[PDB]
Amino acid sequence: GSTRNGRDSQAKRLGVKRYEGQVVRAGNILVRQRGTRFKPGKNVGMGRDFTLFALVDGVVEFQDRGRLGRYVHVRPLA
Amino acid sequence: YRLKAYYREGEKPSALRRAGKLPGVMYNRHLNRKVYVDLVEFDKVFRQASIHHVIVLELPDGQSLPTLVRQVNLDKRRRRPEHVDFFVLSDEPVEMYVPLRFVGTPAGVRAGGVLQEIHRDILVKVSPRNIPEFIEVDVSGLEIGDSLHASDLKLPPGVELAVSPEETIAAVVPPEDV
Amino acid sequence: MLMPRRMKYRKQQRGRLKGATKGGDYVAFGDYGLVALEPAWITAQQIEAARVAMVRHFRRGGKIFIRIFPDKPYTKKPLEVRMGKGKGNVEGYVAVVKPGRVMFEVAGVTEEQAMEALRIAGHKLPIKTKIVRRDAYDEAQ
Amino acid sequence: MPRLKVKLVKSPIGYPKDQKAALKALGLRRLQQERVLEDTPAIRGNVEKVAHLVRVEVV
Amino acid sequence: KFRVRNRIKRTGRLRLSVFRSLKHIYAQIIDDEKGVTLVSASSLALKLKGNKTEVARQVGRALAEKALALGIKQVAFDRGPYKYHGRVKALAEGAREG
RNA sequence: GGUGGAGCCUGGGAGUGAGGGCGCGAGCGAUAACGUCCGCGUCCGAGCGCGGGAACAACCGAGACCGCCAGCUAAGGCCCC
RNA sequence: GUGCGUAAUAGCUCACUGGUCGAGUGGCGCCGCGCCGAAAAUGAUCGGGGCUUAAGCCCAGCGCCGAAGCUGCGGGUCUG
RNA sequence: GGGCGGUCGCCUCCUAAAAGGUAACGGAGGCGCCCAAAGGUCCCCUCAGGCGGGACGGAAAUCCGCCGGAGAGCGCAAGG
RNA sequence: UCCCCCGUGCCCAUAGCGGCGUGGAACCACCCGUUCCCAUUCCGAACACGGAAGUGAAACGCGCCAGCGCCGAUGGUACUGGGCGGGCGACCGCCUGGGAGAGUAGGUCGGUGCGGGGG
Ligand SMILES: [Mg+2]
Ligand SMILES: [Mg+2]
Ligand SMILES: [Mg+2]
Ligand SMILES: [Mg+2]
Ligand SMILES: [Mg+2]
Ligand SMILES: [Mg+2]
Ligand SMILES: [Mg+2]
Ligand SMILES: [Mg+2]
Ligand SMILES: [Mg+2]
Ligand SMILES: [Mg+2]
Ligand SMILES: [Mg+2]
Ligand SMILES: [Mg+2]
Ligand SMILES: [Mg+2]
Ligand SMILES: [Mg+2]
Ligand SMILES: [Mg+2]
Ligand SMILES: [Mg+2]
Ligand SMILES: [Mg+2]
Ligand SMILES: [Mg+2]
Ligand SMILES: [Mg+2]
Ligand SMILES: [Mg+2]
Ligand SMILES: [Mg+2]
Ligand SMILES: [Mg+2]
Ligand SMILES: [Mg+2]
Repeated sequence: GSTRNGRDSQAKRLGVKRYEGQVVRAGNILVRQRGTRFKPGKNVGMGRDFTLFALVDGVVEFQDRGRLGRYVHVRPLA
Repeated sequence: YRLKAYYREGEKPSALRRAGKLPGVMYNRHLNRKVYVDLVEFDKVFRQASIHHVIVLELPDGQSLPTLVRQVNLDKRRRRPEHVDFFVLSDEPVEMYVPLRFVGTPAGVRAGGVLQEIHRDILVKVSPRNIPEFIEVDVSGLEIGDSLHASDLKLPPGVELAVSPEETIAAVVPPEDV
Repeated sequence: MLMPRRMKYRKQQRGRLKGATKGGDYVAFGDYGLVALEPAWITAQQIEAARVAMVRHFRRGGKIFIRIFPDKPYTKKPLEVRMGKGKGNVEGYVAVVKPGRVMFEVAGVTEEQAMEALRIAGHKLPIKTKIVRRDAYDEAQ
Repeated sequence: MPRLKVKLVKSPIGYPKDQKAALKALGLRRLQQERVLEDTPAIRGNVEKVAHLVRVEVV
Repeated sequence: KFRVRNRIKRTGRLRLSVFRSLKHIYAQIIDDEKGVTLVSASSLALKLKGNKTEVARQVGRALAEKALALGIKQVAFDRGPYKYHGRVKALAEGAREG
């Protein structure tokens, strides 16, 4: 007659942290993702927990186009 | 048959459908022209003039359009039509759903079922000249166990047959005993 | 009564009752239909009480059609119990219905007998349920 | 060039922060207060948001 | 539907493509995400020698001197359908160095 | 665009961490509670200062610096109090 | 065979229809306002008196009343 | 309301209102570990099922061919 | 300044699936062997090597077929920021913008780069 189950985990708080059209530095996390919802393009590196970040600085761009997954492209400025 | 038409130029029409003037649109290959028809004329002819009959539509340009219905959107807690999609037929074997029916003793009338699966006789495409008004299906002896239709004896006179399937057709169900 | 034999989870929520119909206005099975007009719930006791009131009314012919299925567990706490301490027990599965949805559809019953039978089963439900016949208002092209 | 004038005929008391903090973008603070305004789509975009509180005339 | 796809990684952005047919071979050098073939050296387009595995030395010197003639040094090497065995086209000029 | 008791940085100084009503999106409850707990906003708290709703904090209008035997209006009314 | 009436009978009324009459007559499907359903504990009432082509209800129109709101004027304070 | 009962930390899904967060003695479940390979690099192959068969064979052991684009598997509950 | 074929791409099922053609002078594939460099929990099937006497059957390209699959228009609501009301409640109505998912018509069995071979 008691409460069977009333606990819940603390949120790890994932999500897209840098959208496109944003000037970034070398090292900014583009997206905190649980699984690899985004695939690395140019100048994009993954880590341990599928987190991809920028290798250089510039204006970032998404969706080169599909059929393999969503793309992240850190494009440098010239 | 013999229904009037008008024009629409991107109006309000939720405010126009208060006096029994529901909107519409007709086409055969192009010219998606927005019209509105009258509700007691369209409803009164639409009492018996079903999908099989070619409802013709007088237009202020002087043309008589051989149309039919594509869908009647039910008002869904009011039981009314919002918008009816007309379909002009052209020189093309267009698609038709003909409400055929059943005549005869169903299953030996005392030991009879229901024969409720009408389902609008799934599809028959036709030229505009060989289009029918009524095709008859008999139910000569079809008692409870055997003798089902199975669309094998579904050869209509002429044009055309059912295209892909032969599976949806009426059958005999047992009654509700106490 | 009747109940779903398998579920993913036992208890679930209530929600709201808005929306028009989400399907279920065209009859497509029988020649008549008992269509609802007010949003409420349909218990399995309301299903049984309306289903018995057909087969006991008309006999030897006419198949009855039901197009309602209870998948929502009505959750009620026991009597003289304070608030909290989890949800209550499950007593009977209810069925959410929307206005303008056709619930009961008679088959093989005539006009003056189907109006009467749907009139008898109309009083077994807490909803204003009017009666519609077979019209040309199908979804065919 | 067309100018724009609005008169505040209903107070933002009972209206959210994107209404009371939207009248601060125009700078009017009371009933029966009016001022000339430019025909910029930003100010127009404020005008259709607080359109249920002011009356709009084109000068 | 056989494919190995060692051409999918592309960390180095400049590769030398190799195709080995059962008659002879031919090779290209592609620039990635642009779609422009810079230089190539093809057997039976220059018809160097009959034996198919003796091609790799002369097309290695030929594609090497045409690569240095076009002024590209930092290149790479694909292994899409084929093992690094048999023909090698080994070179000592250009940054492939294998 | 936006000069506003708008913002940004540093330092000093408190108070608050029992909230509640209303509309919507919800959970528990019984689609019960002026019931419990969140979010989106407002109001009361801190505007029991004003007019209407007979009287009443959150329903509506309105944000009271003071004074005048001056007008125009918002909500609500125009048979008499 | 429409309802009675009979254990069953018999019988009374008929669904169907002939006239001397007489110019309108029934079933419906919506829709606005209504009636019953509607019985609790000190004295009843919509605030009260009263209100029926309204002093209720629906669509309108022209005015007026109506705050410590805004302007008319005077005076003080704070900021720039 | 307190006591009795249940819970006290971490993870997964929903509630949770399409950024993030977000409560209740709200619902459904797991954990206090394990792998010298169940790790790194390099090189090969694509799964589970269904159909037609077999020599035993449960309709599941092992083998062949076709269909099968990810319904299998990824140590462990759930999600990606 | 063009057609055919081979590599390598971008469009992400309008590119595939299934059926019907068609091609080897020219590439490519098939084939004949394994003798060495190589390999197979086993086997030259797949990687590797000599070839190349025979072939386009299979696979591979091009062309056709809309049903199989996919894409999918104008209206019309569902829904909803925002504002205004109704119902004792469950929940509805109007205006201003926005605007789906199914379904219907219809479309398709490809489009477009770079570098090579032959005429
Ligand atoms: Mg207010
Ligand atoms: Mg494949
Ligand atoms: Mg591989
Ligand atoms: Mg290979
Ligand atoms: Mg401030
Ligand atoms: Mg505290
Ligand atoms: Mg607190
Ligand atoms: Mg709170
Ligand atoms: Mg409270
Ligand atoms: Mg409440
Ligand atoms: Mg306040
Ligand atoms: Mg007081
Ligand atoms: Mg008052
Ligand atoms: Mg007050
Ligand atoms: Mg003031
Ligand atoms: Mg006045
Ligand atoms: Mg009057
Ligand atoms: Mg003032
Ligand atoms: Mg002054
Ligand atoms: Mg979220
Ligand atoms: Mg949100
Ligand atoms: Mg590993
Ligand atoms: Mg209720």
